[PDB]
Amino acid sequence: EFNILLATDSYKVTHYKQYPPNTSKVYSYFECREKKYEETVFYGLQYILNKYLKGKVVTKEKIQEAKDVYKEHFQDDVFNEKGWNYILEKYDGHLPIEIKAVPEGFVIPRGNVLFTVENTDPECYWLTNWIETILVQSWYPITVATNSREQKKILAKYLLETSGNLDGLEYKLHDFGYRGVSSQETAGIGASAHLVNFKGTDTVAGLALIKKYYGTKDPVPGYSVPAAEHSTITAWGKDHEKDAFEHIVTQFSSVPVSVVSDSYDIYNACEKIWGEDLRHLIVSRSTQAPLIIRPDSGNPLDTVLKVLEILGKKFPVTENSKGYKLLPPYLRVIQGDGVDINTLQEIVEGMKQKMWSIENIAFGSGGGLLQKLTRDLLNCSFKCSYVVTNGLGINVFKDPVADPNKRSKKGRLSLHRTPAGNFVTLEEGKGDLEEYGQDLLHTVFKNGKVTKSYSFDEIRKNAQLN
Amino acid sequence: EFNILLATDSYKVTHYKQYPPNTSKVYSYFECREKKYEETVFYGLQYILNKYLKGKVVTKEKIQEAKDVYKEHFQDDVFNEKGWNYILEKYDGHLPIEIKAVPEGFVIPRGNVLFTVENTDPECYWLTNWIETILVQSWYPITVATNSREQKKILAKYLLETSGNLDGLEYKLHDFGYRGVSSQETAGIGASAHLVNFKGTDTVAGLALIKKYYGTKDPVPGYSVPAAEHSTITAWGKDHEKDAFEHIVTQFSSVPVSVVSDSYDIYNACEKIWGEDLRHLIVSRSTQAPLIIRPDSGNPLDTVLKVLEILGKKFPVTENSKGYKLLPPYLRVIQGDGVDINTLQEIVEGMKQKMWSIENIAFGSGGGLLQKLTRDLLNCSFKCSYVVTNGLGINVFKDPVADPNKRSKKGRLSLHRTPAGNFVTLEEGKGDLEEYGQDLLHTVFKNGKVTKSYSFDEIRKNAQLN
Ligand SMILES: Cc1ccc2nc(-c3ccc(CNC(=O)c4cccnc4)cc3)oc2c1
Ligand SMILES: Cc1ccc2nc(-c3ccc(CNC(=O)c4cccnc4)cc3)oc2c1
Repeated sequence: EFNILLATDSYKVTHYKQYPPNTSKVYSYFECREKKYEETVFYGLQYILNKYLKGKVVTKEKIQEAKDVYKEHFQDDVFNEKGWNYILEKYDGHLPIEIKAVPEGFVIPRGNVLFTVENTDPECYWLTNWIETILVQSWYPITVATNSREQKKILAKYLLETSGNLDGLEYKLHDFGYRGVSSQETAGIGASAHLVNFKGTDTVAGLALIKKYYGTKDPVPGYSVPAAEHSTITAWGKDHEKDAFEHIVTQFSSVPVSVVSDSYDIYNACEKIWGEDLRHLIVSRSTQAPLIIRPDSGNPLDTVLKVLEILGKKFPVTENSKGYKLLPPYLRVIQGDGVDINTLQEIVEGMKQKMWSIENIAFGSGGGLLQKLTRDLLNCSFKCSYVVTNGLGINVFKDPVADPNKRSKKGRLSLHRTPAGNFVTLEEGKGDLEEYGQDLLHTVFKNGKVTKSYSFDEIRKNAQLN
Repeated sequence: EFNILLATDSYKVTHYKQYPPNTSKVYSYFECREKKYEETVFYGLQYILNKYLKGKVVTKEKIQEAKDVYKEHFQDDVFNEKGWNYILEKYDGHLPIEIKAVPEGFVIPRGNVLFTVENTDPECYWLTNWIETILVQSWYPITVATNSREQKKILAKYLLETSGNLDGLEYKLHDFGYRGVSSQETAGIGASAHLVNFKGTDTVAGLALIKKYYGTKDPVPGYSVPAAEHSTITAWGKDHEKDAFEHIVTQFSSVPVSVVSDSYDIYNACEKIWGEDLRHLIVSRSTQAPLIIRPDSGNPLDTVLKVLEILGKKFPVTENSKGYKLLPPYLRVIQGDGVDINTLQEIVEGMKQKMWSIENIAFGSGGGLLQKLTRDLLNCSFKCSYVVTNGLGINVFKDPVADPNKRSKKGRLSLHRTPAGNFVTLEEGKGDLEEYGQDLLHTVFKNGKVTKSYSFDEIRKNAQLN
């Protein structure tokens, strides 16, 4: 069972003894610090609030479990048993904490406050930064959603230029990353962040998370299609790849079906098997049930161009209104190997230079989409900016001499949209002057209750592209 | 609640209709494919077996939940309800699967079979690769433990060369990565893998995982020390950094204490505050309660060298038997910023060139230790190598023409220890002759039961260095 008393950096156990005496308030904030990724999608905090922070999170058994662990962990008795018992007795195990945050799905430029945390009881000054570790992990859904959205910008640009519209954009980047992430929980978190921007996923864990913690009026927030893996091809034997292809496309004759075609020779498979031997089974397929050919090895751009060239010689290629080549509607391609934001850019530019419409292709991304990301990509950071000690408020900050990029903000913070539509974070409590509009940070958590929730539809709407 | 019917890649739902008709057996294996990191630590499978695969994992309610999700997910009725109902009725929801694996903690060279999976009921041919996604996630504990062990090799070599012994080696790489990983579950898994090689961690989640799933004869597998963060320094105000330092080292006068010293000026803190104003509180400390100075910004190597040079002018430095400089025993340093396996090598090499002993220092690693890792680092992969169709066993494999590095093995596999202590993987069932000895793969899971378990002490012994 999860125990919030055991869900922090070990050294934070010792911090209640280190603050200035008579500290009654510790006020801290989260930002994606300025160091491309000029704007970030704020997403994932609601999951953390509901799963870990709300309700009765302190019990007498959890206090004793933490006391016994930390006794051995530090070889010393430093655990603040009295502080946690105070929360258990006065608030029935509810955290005396207030959290204000920008609405989820909001797209905020780097270097702005995204949420703030402060204690609501003077006895619990130490609690604000106790939960830093749990809250900082929101870097991951933020970073997945942001990196996924940046790839949507690339796809939208090249889809618009080669087709004149954005039809099918929401299905052009498919989540392949279930096996390539570090845990089941990460898979669900990361997949849901990708679904902020797209509707195609094979990481089923993301569906249950959205349903339980955000909710959507759609039947499911993400969709997939029947498809083969190498095992369902290679199980037929090396000499019977054609029989495997024939069986699978016949089993799935009325729906879209993706067949991985590089088990032995992707180019042979496209030219001879799909393009000749089984060509009669492909050209008869409906527009809503195309064959999707999946290469999965080699240089991603060179393979895509070589596959398109081969398919263009065996199947009738037309030209769309913008003048770019378009496979017949019963034939599409997905490149699901070696795809990250960098190679995605190279492939669509390479296809455009060869006058291929992006309508022909979608992309599958696994580790590049959900795992090859770190907290340093957006510099997601949690810092104390304001304290009250013996009734005196003090604006606090760090400013390391050897790294000015690590300087943190001072005092009580607020986020505002200027009349020109820019964003500004006001420091030192200057938001009290009301020079701008209302503070964009709203109370989402207070004293054990989630006070403001967003549906997955609202988040998707807030995160739309221009 | 976890539902194994929803814990797979979406497209695997459709694979039972894609295998050759009358397929009764699908046999698959896991390896860290060939083409640094020449040997891998096998760790983490036992966690997956107990938490996700053992016991009654199929219920009628879970079948209905999966049926509803996949109906909307595919906009189609493709879910294999009949196959999962059979397992519920025939085996009381226990998976008819056998898994054989190398003992956890074993250090195996790349390109060897690590575990195999096969169905034990011919009706459940499809189940072997259904659970590929869950099992492939063992890449993460394998990769964390392997990458952590390689850093232990680097530290051991330079600690031995600069000091003549290995004292304190198991505390030279401390886990700082709780906030920098993608989820709570990842934190526990990754922290436990690091503790295979070291005993210093602040990611508390690793302790509970080891206690629940592996066990150790000591009360806890990992330890930490009291330490400050920037907030317990900066909360005193910029003009009172000295007062914060004094308060913290006095609170923790009899135990080791780490004080982050770069909030405003690391060089001022070492030269003026630690080196003059508070020097009398440091030189009086015990050898078992040193002050640990923590820089946290700037170039990691240059900052360490500049901090050590400053301390050498204010504190008595000796030269050890090997000829390297050594701080007094009441004063140590931890570099916990910008550390991964690459910068760790550069720092200890840089310290050696300046004649500084590794005895002086430990390293904290966060994202670099637990998050900046992907499945392609060791090429952890799961592939079907053997099937039975119409009573005929067929050795199957993939072999993409454009990437021979992705070729997979053929037939039934076994792992053997050579007389010289090497490892060899025999393919095509050729392991039955036992020319070098018994198969090192042992059944760890069969028909819903974990049949072989290892303690964390056994794993640590298996994963030790030469
Ligand atoms: C033009 C166009 C538009 C939209 C498309 N959607 C797909 C598509 C969706 C789903 C899958 C099945 N999943 C996998 O192959 C897989 C592989 C590795 C790990 N996990 C899953 C295949 C293809 O292709 C499209 C093409
Ligand atoms: C020579 C020597 C040997 C062994 C040592 N162990 C430490 C040491 C252990 C633990 C902590 C406290 N944790 C953190 O500072 C922290 C920072 C970020 C995220 N999470 C935690 C400090 C220092 O210093 C050593 C020095």
